Amino acid sequence: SIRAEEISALIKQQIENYESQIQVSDVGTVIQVGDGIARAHGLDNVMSGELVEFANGVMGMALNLEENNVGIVILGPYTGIKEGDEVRRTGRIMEVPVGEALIGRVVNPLGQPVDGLGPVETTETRPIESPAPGVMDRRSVHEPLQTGIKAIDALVPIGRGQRELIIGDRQTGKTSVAIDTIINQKDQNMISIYVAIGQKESTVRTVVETLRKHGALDYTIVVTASASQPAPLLFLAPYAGVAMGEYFMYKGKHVLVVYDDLSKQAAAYRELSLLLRRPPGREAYPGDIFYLHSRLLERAAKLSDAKGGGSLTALPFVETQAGDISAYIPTNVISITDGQIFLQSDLFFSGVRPAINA
Amino acid sequence: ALDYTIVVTASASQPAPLLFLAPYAGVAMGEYFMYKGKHVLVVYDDLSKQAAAYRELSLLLRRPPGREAYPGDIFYLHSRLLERAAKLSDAKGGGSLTALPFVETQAGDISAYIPTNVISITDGQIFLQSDLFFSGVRPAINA
Amino acid sequence: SIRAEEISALIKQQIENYESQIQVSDVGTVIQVGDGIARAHGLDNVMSGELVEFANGVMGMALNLEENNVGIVILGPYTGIKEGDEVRRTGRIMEVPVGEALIGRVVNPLGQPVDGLGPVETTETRPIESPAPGVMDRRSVHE
Amino acid sequence: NQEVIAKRYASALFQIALEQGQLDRIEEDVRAVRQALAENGEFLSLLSYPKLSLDQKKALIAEAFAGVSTPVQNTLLLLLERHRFGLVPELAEQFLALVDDARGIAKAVAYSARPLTDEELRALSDVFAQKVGKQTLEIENIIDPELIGGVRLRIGNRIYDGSVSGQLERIRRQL
Amino acid sequence: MTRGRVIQVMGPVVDVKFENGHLPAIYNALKIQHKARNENEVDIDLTLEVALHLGDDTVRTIAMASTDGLIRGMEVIDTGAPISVPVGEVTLGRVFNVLGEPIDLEGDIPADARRDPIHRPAPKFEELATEVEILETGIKVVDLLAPYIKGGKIGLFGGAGVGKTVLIQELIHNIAQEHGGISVFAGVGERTREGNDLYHEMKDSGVISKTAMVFGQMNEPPGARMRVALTGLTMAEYFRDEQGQDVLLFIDNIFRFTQAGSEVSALLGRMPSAVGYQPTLATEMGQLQERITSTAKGSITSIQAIYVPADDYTDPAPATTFSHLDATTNLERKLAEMGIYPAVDPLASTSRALA
Amino acid sequence: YFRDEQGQDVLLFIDNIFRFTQAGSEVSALLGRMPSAVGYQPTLATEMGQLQERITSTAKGSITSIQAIYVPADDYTDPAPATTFSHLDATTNLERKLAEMGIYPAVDPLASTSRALA
Amino acid sequence: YFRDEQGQDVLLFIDNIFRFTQAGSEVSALLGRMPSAVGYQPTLATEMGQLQERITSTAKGSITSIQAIYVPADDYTDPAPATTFSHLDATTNLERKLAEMGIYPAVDPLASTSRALA
Amino acid sequence: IEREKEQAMAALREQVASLSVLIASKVIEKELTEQDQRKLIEAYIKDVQEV
Ligand SMILES: Nc1ncnc2c1ncn2[C@@H]1O[C@H](COP(=O)(O)OP(=O)(O)OP(=O)(O)O)[C@@H](O)[C@H]1O
Ligand SMILES: [Mg+2]
Repeated sequence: SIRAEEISALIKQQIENYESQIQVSDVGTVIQVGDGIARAHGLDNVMSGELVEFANGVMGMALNLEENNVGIVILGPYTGIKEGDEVRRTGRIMEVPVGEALIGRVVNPLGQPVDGLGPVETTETRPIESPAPGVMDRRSVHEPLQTGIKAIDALVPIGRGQRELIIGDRQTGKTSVAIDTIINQKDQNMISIYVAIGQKESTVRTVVETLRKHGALDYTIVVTASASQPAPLLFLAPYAGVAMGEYFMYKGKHVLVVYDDLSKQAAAYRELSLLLRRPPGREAYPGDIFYLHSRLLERAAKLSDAKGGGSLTALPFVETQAGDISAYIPTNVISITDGQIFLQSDLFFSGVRPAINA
Repeated sequence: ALDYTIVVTASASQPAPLLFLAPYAGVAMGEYFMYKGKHVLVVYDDLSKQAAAYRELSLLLRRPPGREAYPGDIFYLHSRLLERAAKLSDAKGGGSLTALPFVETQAGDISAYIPTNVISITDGQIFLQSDLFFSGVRPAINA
Repeated sequence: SIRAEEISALIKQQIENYESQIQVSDVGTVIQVGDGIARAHGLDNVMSGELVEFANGVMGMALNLEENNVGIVILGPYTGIKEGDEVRRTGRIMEVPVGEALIGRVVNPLGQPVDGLGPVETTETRPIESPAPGVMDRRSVHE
Repeated sequence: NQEVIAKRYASALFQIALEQGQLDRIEEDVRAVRQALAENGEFLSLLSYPKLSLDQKKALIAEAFAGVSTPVQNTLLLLLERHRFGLVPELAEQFLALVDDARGIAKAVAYSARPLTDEELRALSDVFAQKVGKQTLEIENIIDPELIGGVRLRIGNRIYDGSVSGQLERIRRQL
Repeated sequence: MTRGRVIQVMGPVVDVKFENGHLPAIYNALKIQHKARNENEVDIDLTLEVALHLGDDTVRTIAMASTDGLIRGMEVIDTGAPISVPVGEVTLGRVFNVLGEPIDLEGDIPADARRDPIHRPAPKFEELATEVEILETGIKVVDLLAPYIKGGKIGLFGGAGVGKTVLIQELIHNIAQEHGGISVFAGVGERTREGNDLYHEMKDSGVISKTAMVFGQMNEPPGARMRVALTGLTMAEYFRDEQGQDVLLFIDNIFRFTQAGSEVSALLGRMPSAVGYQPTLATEMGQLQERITSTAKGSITSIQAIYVPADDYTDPAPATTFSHLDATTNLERKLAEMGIYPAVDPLASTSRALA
Repeated sequence: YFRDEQGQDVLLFIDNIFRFTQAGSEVSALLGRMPSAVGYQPTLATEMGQLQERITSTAKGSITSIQAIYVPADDYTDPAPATTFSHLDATTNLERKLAEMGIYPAVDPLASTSRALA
Repeated sequence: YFRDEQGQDVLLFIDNIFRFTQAGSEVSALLGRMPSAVGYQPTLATEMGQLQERITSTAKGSITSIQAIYVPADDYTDPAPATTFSHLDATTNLERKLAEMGIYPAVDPLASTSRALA
Repeated sequence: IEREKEQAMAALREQVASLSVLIASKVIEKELTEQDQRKLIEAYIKDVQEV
């Protein structure tokens, strides 16, 4: 039988022996590491969506803020991250370095230079999760986005400010249409952004080389996230592209943004949500898989004259299986984009290139 | 034929681990004569039932299930069984173990999980169609 | 999120014996009985895939080694097994009796005679989980 | 799902306190642990900190919870090494609910318009001890200016309400 | 100290607990060498690959061999690295398992040899080749109708007596003859007697002295069959990085890589993706096949067999292999009965380089 | 407000009322609910019954609601379109087979029904 | 009792043994078992065999058993009809086209098979 | 019409009845309950004791 005052004061002196040794508010320690998803004890003052930085130097995304811990999605190689590693805050919510000096560079979805031409010195950053233009913030599209392809510019015309899907099977010329419409924007006042999502990095290398041969790297930006990169970087590649495009959009200039295979982004977010043990829907894509692409593609608009008048025309790609236009991810993107351009394999293997089914 | 055979029985009233351990007792009784240089035939009547018994044990032991609630190591189970059927070299004694596993299909489909697994393990297959069995062709081997 | 080992009988003797844990290490008491599957607290030195013996003489096989219990799979009639029975580690991995004497007899997967023609007089045993002959230990099929 | 686990832990400690013969010491230690952890909430956040080793956390519990008996300290260290130290106040509530049934005492919460005398509460306990089955009964009196001119009692999960039940029963029976 | 001990064994999955701050990183190798103290124990030589961090200083691993006989409390040493697999001239003419240990009966490789890690990030954007160049094979159907690419991935559709092994073997001979490179055959999860037949065919044709063979067969756990293409690939990477030459890398039945990853995912307890495949299907296929590239100094070109299960080219494992294929060569039995050797179907075989 | 307080005829045009149930399905996994058929909330019927049984005509005023309803992956047996057939007086089922023939409006003439056709 | 004491050749009629398995699948979800393939209990083969292996002919007597089987939606591939069929030795298929013709008993001669017809 | 009369009559009745409750409580407060509180309580125990 001991007095509760004695035990209470002894617990008090044990706490105020250790109140200065520990740090919990801006510093966290990892409980679990697995499959590119950390989970860290601590970080009492972290906020939802904030960039966190591990002791390795790899960045992380704080999705969930549970009562006991913080759920961290790792934005890079997770093999250097162990239990007991220190996590510290950065103070900013999920930003990529965006500026004028990013034109002509090949960067990752975190804005870091990948082509090895040195650092990319920028002065501003824009948030990844930025709201779209409103109803009254927009304007009807009235300016031609001219591709240089006769079947597109005749039959399926694209305006400066719309969302035009380029849909088709494997090896039907989607990337060729994208590079043909990025090369044509040279003498026009257009800044291009090519986002490579889950491609082979050899093909992205040849894409950057054929953009350099035609002088297109004076106005284009390449955001690449290849197949070997983890699904968190694949998840944030098109949002990095649109956050780089919004700078020139809200400064009054016009931007083309190409998403090479958004179906790779859908499969990567499907991977990340199944590793978060979220219950899936049809074709095992989660329920958030429409909001994934609709939060992306509704951020591409034609602004009114009260907001500068700049635009953001977006060309997403969806890779279908056996020409099924009535699958789940194609009918998700068709109900988001304005038009679609269907590239048929029956015409592509018969020599009709570009194989646009009219 | 009982002068040279061994019969290992695990019936449906027996508990599921005896069903699970009957083929491993089969190879453990065959490998004795295989490594003594003799030639052994081992016959597995309905390995699909052994797969269902291991599914039962893994679900009652709360192991995480895969396709058709079979566990992740059910292909490892049948492969760890059937790869013990070998033809040894002359330094190992030259003995053999030929295996004749059986998989029972339901209304003649082989796109199910356990038939695709055991077809992908073995060195060829023999189809016994019920369409040829009904029409008079016995043995009903689809050539 | 309750654990299997949180039983007021077990928690009592671990608060009794906190400063000196009673090292059982060869004997365990059953936690849960059901469907031919027994969880048992204890058996600290039990192996995976090991033949283990209950109190009534029924054998079992230990598949899941978990953090504070053993997932024992019961190799016989389990209706006589209650909570609190002692489980005795036999010290042997699952193996069958093996020899010339098995020829012409009906055997269960444990190796016991089922004909009723008498005992099976074998000398040596071999484990049922044995590695396959390696790819340099084989020869092309020609017989 | 914490009450069913704390019931098992408290029942194990309860059987130890019965077979040892030191039930008053274990009860005083459990009350001291509950009051010390209610007065200080940062101790759970200190022992949930993962960089502290398990030997160091056992040193903190063996240093802080000194003077209490041996099975209470063994229970606290066992809850530490099983990572179930968050339910120690629930363990204290379940253990005191066990030892109140062991002594034969029951807790009740009384509401009356006026604070009753010391003899009337003993009379109510002597009436209701035969209805509940306990030998001794406890009355907790609250001022509660809502109810008028009567007493209502909630003992266990049963309410003996007769204060304002007349007016509510009347307006339910007329209309 | 970096020695912890086993807490859980459940099939091929083993949980090992270390001290705090001394856990191994993900994908490291963990060795269990145990000599039986009593008659109640089993001698154990077992190797675990770290898969997860479960918390409470524990580590969930996957096994490379059988876990039968493991005792809770048996000590586990930390190698400090992933699976170190020997590379160089000592691997040519030799047959290896997934651990980089010689299956062959001549001898073992000494401990002073260079050993490379299995898990390596793909070569950077700085290091890739800018151009697309053609891997000249000397086979007229290949060099005319379906041209191969240095750094490319090529699908073989065939097997069961059409001439896949003869085409494999002539490719090794022609590349090692003219281009000066070597080949690496990675037999991922296939029949052991067919691996024996392929070994003796490469042995008596003289082709084996210029190749390095890696076999992880069906009897091994799924955690072993998931890492066979990577441990042949890390042998090919030495010859394109330190030697700087054009290297072949054969993966017999790349579909076994996908379903072995699916089985490891089901054992690890993940929620399955569509068709029962792991959620990490596309990124495991990418982390295999983005290391098969043409860099500035060398290249790995890869001829791969694909099963196409249920004859469905829209099945997710063919649909994720095909997004990396740069050519397709189709072996037809009607041309092998006709007398045409090689039996490559001239109209069905397509290539991306034929432009 | 209009049909109750003013007693006036009201037109409701709602484009993609499927997005109501889909936005419920996106939150239901994080609300601690167990999944249901096709990944939809367990409350897929009563969340749309608290909304759609409320869009009614009364004795004060009427609401004629015209609702566009998305059909996911062109699957009319999906649980969110299948449970909203029971709420509607008249349905027009648009088909892609008729839209690809150049037939606009691509209304399936057979599967489109009404309570009025009598 | 009649088999093991009277030594008789006993009939034992089980109407719709599919219900014996689906009753087990109804109980096993509430007992706390993981669901097996097709929603059937995981212990379906053993619970079927512990019924079907007590129906044997010993040296003393015999128990033969004619068992009606309802196949749901004529799907012969779900696991509970498969494990009822794996214990069967013969089938007698009662056809409506022979009962309307006047043939009593209306056993379909071609579709009713037996293991003993050898 | 006949239903309408019967429902209005019950409703009004309920409003008067509501008023009557509110006051019943107010007036009982108004009386001096030193005598009553001891009397009531003593009766209540006795009353509880019997049921
Ligand atoms: N208009 C054209 N005329 C001639 N050749 C063309 C034309 N368009 C595309 N091609 C050729 O077709 C080949 C494949 O097209 P492309 O790679 O652009 O299709 P894809 O949809 O990007 O393929 P994947 O989906 O596999 O990335 C290219 O190598 C290109 O040379
Ligand atoms: Mg492309």
